[PDB]
Amino acid sequence: IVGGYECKAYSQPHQVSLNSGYHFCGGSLVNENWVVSAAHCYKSRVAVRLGEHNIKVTEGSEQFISSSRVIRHPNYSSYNIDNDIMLIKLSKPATLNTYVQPVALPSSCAPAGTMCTVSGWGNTMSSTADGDKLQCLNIPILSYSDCNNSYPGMITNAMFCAGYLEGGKDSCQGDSGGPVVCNGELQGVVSWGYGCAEPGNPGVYAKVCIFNDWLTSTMAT
Ligand SMILES: [Ca+2]
Repeated sequence: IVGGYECKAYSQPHQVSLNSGYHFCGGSLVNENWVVSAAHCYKSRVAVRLGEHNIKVTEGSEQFISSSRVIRHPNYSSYNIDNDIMLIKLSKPATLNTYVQPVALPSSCAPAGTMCTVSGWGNTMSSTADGDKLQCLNIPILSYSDCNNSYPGMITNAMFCAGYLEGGKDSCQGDSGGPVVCNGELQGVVSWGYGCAEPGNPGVYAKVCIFNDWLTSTMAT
């Protein structure tokens, strides 16, 4: 997260860290048994770290749970990072408490202008922001016109841009798979962008609201 601030500890209880020897992606707990992440964050097996704030220090609020199923969306296509969404099933249910709480899926899609929050332990591109401590950033959803203008013909029905065309504030490498919460529900998954916080290159996120049927279907299976 570039241009953001350190989140109040545990203010994003759905935020998880995907670990395979080190932190490589974010994710969002959507219930006691499932985590929503990006398909480009795929790995046959991953460690899901919940209840984290400082991923480098043991705080006692953590729960480390290994995945038992990792399912990339069937229409995921890496060449254009389309349908970049993935479900991770926990081998054992997470214990819901003060530090671990699921985020609700969207009842409907959020329109351009909606102010949301994105968080993660990714690159901060700043000597002041400590990526080891969960970073938070408020970003507004951009209009399709501005999104497509930034990346001509590269925006699909499964994507939306959020952030500032002026640069300085955006998600980044390491935040991938993480959440974009708008008014309490999960509208996006950190997916891609040219660089980070670069003028004219806003963040692109997987549009969670159109994946409800697949999400609920799969989690029941
Ligand atoms: Ca920790």
